[PDB]
Amino acid sequence: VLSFQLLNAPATVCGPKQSTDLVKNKCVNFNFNGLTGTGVLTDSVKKFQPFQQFGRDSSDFTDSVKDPKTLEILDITPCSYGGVSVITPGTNTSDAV
Amino acid sequence: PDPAKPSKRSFIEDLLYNKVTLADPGFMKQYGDCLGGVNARDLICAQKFNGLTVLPPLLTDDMIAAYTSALVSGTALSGYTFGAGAALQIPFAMQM
Ligand SMILES: *[C@@H]1O[C@H](CO)[C@@H](O[C@@H]2O[C@H](CO)[C@@H](O[C@@H]3O[C@H](CO)[C@@H](O)[C@H](O)[C@@H]3O)[C@H](O)[C@H]2NC(C)=O)[C@H](O)[C@H]1NC(C)=O
Ligand SMILES: *[C@@H]1O[C@H](CO)[C@@H](O)[C@H](O)[C@H]1NC(C)=O
Repeated sequence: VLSFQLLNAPATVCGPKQSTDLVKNKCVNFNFNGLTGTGVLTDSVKKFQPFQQFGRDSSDFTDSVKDPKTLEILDITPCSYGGVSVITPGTNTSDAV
Repeated sequence: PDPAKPSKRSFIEDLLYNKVTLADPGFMKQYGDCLGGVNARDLICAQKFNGLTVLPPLLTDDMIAAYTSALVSGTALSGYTFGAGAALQIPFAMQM
């Protein structure tokens, strides 16, 4: 019988997967110790305590994470942040917006 | 309004505006002012992270005060005749 816990404490046993370095200033799909997500990652200055692997929020939305290879905190921000509005003069009128 | 400073508001209106506060004015918050830069996780940036946005009103504060300035000035020059048509000049002592 095998028993294990997931995503509560730093991990010691992981699957057979290889890393593909770090990409910056792009909203991409990352996977940190089995944590799929999407967003931009540029740099982080947040200070936290040890025995931590994820950054939570009041809305349970991830925003920071610790890189297990470089031992430094990162930041997560959604690829879309602002609002966009489009003004049109009507279909018959024209097509420029 | 006092012509000494172009505030476009009267003395009482400034006190009224300063007495009551607002949640978040401006609606001009960019990266660096949200978690893309550095914050203490302000409520406004959390709202925008979930598709919640607040739109500014069509009329600005300065434009609204212009209507009040026109209304008050019109009373001192015509009373209430301008409301039913064109303005009619009259001394204030006789108007009162
Ligand atoms: C695997 O994880 C280990 C920790 O378990 C990491 O060890 C670190 O390896 C890097 C390789 O770049 C070392 O950085 C190097 O250090 C000196 C700085 O003078 C220099 O040789 C290079 O410029 C480079 O920066 C780092 O010191 C080392 N940490 C230690 C020894 O405590 C490692 O990141 C991971 N292995 C990889 C990515 O191959
Ligand atoms: C658009 O233009 C056509 C041109 O004849 C007109 O008949 C039609 O009613 C217009 N459509 C709308 C939705 O106003």
